[PDB]
Amino acid sequence: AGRPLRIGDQLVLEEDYDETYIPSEQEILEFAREIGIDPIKEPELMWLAREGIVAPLPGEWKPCQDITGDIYYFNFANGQSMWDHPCDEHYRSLVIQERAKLS
Amino acid sequence: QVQLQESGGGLVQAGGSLNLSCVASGSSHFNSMGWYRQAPGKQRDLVADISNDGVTNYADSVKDRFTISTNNAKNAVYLQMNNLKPEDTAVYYCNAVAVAGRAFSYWGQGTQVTVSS
Repeated sequence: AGRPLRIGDQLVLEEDYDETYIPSEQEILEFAREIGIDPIKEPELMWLAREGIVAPLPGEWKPCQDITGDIYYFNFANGQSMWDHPCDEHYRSLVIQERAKLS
Repeated sequence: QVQLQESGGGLVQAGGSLNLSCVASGSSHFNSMGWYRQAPGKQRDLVADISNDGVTNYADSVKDRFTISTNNAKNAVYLQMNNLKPEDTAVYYCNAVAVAGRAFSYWGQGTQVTVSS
């Protein structure tokens, strides 16, 4: 990556445009449950998980790792940090909305 | 899926060397890799980072003694450890991260290192 890898013990992860990672179905199902979908009983909602699992970050945000190796997300614009991907809250609300729609 | 598998630990005399290794599936190509260690009474702590293009970073306590490296496919991480000291005793862990918007972080199972005398 860049010549420095960490700033103040925090590793800042940078993704290239041509970088490619295809997650596993097991990971998609786990993310589905974490945003509130039952994958077995609610296949009609699973498109939200298949989109959300690889949701891009806004440019203000990077994935980071602390001195223990734990992943978090950092907003360089305002200095806020969070364990979740900043879009996960919105995917959880979309799941609720879409479950209602199909009912 | 990634299934990180570590090796190379055990008991060693002070002043000796080890070469820890961690290997993943061939279809893995990691953005970032690193070794960590959890010493008695201490939480898990960085040892060394390496990026996909080979740049490294070390904890100050090991920089002049350890060498982290990866392979050409970026799915294996190695830690050469020279001039081992009793304070290097810890459970070592390898970490590997892929990124696709979200970060996907994987860990090996833990590698006991005990330096005696």
